[PDB]
Amino acid sequence: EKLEVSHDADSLCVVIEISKHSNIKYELDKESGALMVDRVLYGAQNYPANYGFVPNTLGSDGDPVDALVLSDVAFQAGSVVKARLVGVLNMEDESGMDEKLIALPIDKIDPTHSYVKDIDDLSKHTLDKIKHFFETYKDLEPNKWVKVKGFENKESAIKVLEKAIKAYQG
Amino acid sequence: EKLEVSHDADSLCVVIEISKHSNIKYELDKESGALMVDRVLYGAQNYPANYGFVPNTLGSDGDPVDALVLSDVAFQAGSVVKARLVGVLNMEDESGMDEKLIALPIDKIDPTHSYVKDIDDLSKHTLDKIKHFFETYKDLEPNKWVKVKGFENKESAIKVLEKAIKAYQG
Amino acid sequence: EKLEVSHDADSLCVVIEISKHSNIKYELDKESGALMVDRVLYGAQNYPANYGFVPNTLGSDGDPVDALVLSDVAFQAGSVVKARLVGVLNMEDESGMDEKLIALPIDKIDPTHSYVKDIDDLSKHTLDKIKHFFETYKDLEPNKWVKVKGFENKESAIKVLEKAIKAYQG
Amino acid sequence: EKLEVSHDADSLCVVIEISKHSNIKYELDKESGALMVDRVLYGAQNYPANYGFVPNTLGSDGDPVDALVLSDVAFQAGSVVKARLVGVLNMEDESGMDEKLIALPIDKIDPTHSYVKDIDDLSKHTLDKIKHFFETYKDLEPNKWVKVKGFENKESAIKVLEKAIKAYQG
Amino acid sequence: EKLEVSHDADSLCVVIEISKHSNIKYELDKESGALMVDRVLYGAQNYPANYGFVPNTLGSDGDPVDALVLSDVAFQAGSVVKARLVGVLNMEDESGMDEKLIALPIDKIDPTHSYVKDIDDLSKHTLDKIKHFFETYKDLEPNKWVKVKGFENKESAIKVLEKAIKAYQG
Amino acid sequence: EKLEVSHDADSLCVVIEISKHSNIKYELDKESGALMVDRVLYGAQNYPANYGFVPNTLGSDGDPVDALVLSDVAFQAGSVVKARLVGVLNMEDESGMDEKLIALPIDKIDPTHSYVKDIDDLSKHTLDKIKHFFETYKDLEPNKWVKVKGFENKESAIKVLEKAIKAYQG
Repeated sequence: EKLEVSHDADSLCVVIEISKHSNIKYELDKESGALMVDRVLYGAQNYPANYGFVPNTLGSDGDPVDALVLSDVAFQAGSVVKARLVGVLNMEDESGMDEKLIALPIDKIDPTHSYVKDIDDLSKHTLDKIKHFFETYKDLEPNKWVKVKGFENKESAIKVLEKAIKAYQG
Repeated sequence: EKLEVSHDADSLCVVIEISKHSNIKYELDKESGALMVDRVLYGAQNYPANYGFVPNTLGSDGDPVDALVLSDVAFQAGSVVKARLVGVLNMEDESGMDEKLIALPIDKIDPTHSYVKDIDDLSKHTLDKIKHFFETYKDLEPNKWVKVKGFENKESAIKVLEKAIKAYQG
Repeated sequence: EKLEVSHDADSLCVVIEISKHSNIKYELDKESGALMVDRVLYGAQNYPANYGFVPNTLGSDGDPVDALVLSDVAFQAGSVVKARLVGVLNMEDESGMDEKLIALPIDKIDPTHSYVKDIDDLSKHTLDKIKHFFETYKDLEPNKWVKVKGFENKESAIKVLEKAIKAYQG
Repeated sequence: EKLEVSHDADSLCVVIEISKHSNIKYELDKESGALMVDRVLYGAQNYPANYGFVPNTLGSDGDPVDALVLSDVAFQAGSVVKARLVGVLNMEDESGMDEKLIALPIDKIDPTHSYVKDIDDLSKHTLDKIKHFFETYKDLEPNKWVKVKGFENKESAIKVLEKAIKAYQG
Repeated sequence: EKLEVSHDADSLCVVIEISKHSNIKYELDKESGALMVDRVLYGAQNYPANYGFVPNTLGSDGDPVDALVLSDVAFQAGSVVKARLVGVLNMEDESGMDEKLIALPIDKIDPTHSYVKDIDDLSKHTLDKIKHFFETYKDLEPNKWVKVKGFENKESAIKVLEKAIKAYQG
Repeated sequence: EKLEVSHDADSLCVVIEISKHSNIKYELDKESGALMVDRVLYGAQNYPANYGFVPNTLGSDGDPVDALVLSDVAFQAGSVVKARLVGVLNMEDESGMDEKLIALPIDKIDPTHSYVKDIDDLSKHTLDKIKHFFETYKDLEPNKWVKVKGFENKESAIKVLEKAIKAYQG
């Protein structure tokens, strides 16, 4: 399946593994292309946005860099969406430092938030909800935890992405 | 509207103001009978059960004692359901000590959890989810907070209810 | 609340107590106007249509004559809808002979099935689903049962309605 | 039921008759307090926001002034929400000139769009969707039509509201 | 993935890319088999039916002939459904003449509309909704438009299909 | 796609073809990996749990042994979930004797029912609903029927699974 990849920070594709408002976390097994049921959120929570990963990249944890795709609608898990970066969320968990790219679907797809140029263009409310979600969505999971540092603009996200792309190429 | 009340701990009625899986907290204005939109949860959360109150009772905060109605389905806000007590959840918030009765719809209505005789019959998972919800659903709300103490069996809940009924009668 | 009633067989109003696709059966307490949670279907079923009753009428069981409002959408329980009769479903349960009027919302409201003039205009599939639902939705409920006889055209339904209206007037 | 009214442009209450994403248009019969099913949208559409009316006011068409309550969530029809004005949408239909207030729930309820101070703060996308909805949601309804003029800021909306309040008082 | 194709006008398979009531338009990348997020409807609309394409065919626009699968339920995007033709919808857009086959799932799958033998058997309401959807679902999309001509019976649809099958074979 | 299989009775994987509460029965075509729409339930019913099959096994009917995955949430059709056995449901249909494994997702995925060690740990209500579903979900389907025998503990299910695994290996 996965063989297409576009890596432009303003036209990079994200593979949705989790849909917005969903409490079921899926994970794609690149070899089988099979959508795996990784887990069901322990608490009365649900993802604040569409969750996925950028293919052909290597993040800090050995897996392709993760990315959250913000929008009013929830994309189907297993679907792919061309998006653009606007920032990045830095946090720390039991495994180590974790980086999560903040993206929005490209305008030719969905222009509801075309006005969002950088991380600071997203409303305060949304950022707090997302940050609070990650800071607590693993509270009830034994020997698991998260400590959110904060967000960083688009320029910072591009570097995370580019570094993740090179790591996969060598 | 509200004029019917049954107060038996095994056949008391609860007025649903919030449906399960909903992130919108409603509140009934007894005088108008109008379903009021109290607030939309700040975080990416949703109620772990149906939320309502027992009419003709007076809780610690001056309002009718609150009660959570557990079940697999979500009841419509504004609807009334005959339930039975199985326990009570004790917590503390910015306003003071808060008590929330834990109930289940009576069997002639829905017998999915008829096997649940006491608080300890509910699975550990469910109790942790409910407790975690209340312990965090007000994190992002300025000058608001909650500090959950724990659960107490049915015998303890009956006393809370009976005390709440007498307080309203005098 | 309830004080408005229109009784024309082609413009009679139905008070929705159950929405289509819902497994939760509500019942309106005319005195309180409170939407009561009567029960949650024991089996893996859901109503094949919107369920309600015609106000100011007296059916065979002492309660206002029941009526099913067919349409593609599900109406909110507690809402009222002006409909027109097209037939009636005759069945027998533990309480006795039961009659359920088959109606459709008036065209100025929803004209999706304006072509349905009589019971025989509804597709075979829909009629079997509705009949099968009632014939089994009470299988798991102790000491409760249903034995569906069949459907009868519009002319037959009008007589059921008119008889139900007179019974309430005297 | 309806007896409470707050009329401050920044704390006025709206009675929701239609929930966001719903294709079923409800209408409240003030006398009965009964939620009436006015109609089901003829086309493959759904309201771009929560639709309701401000009580104790008299709009251009003889009924209480209408108002759209924008938010990410859909409020239950029949519920009441304290909101604040940010603008107004002017249009023309078969009945005459129609005015629809554009509002947002007050922050103590839902602060997702607290940053929206005036009509021009809402994204272009949202305004076009709302305008396009009204400009076409009545295309298939015989002898019915709409011709949207445009939006007007908050200062303009306040005057519409205040004029609607006085009209009801005399 | 795609290697199975049945081409009988009464047993041809359609690959669902869009589910009924959905506002998210997906598109399958035959090479990757990856479900692509093509776009989110600009207006407050949603598809009047399941949308997909017939594999191993070549339509007027160079892509496999499109087909709408009508039914009461919404099929999951990426799923395949054996259907039968009943007509075809002719329209014109910025790209040129567009043809969209009107189909229904075969009876051994879903017999709700088995009575529909030809395009004229579908209710007027449904046809107008579908036609109105296409005539306006691209209004807000810059440099894009649609001008619906009308529907044509089953005999006409078979010719469109057969012509689309031959075009792919040579 | 399908090439991964784990066969431990406490860590065996199930390929979800039907999600809980869904009335649409999907079936995976192992060769194409295409999710096929097998049928839409004739009656007003919906699956009491997630339905799927264990890959690399051969059941009594020539197809991989079937298994129901119980949980509070509905898994997406086409997704895979690691589960554990707790029992088996024996029934008879027009094709012959049918066996359906009763499983629960492994705890590292979803521990809501970790307390369920054997078939007898599941509530009576749930078992009756599941049994009643299968005993009637094919009533309206011509020349099709089911006659449920009953449930059998985990030890019995393991033998069914192991026998199904060997049958596929030779």
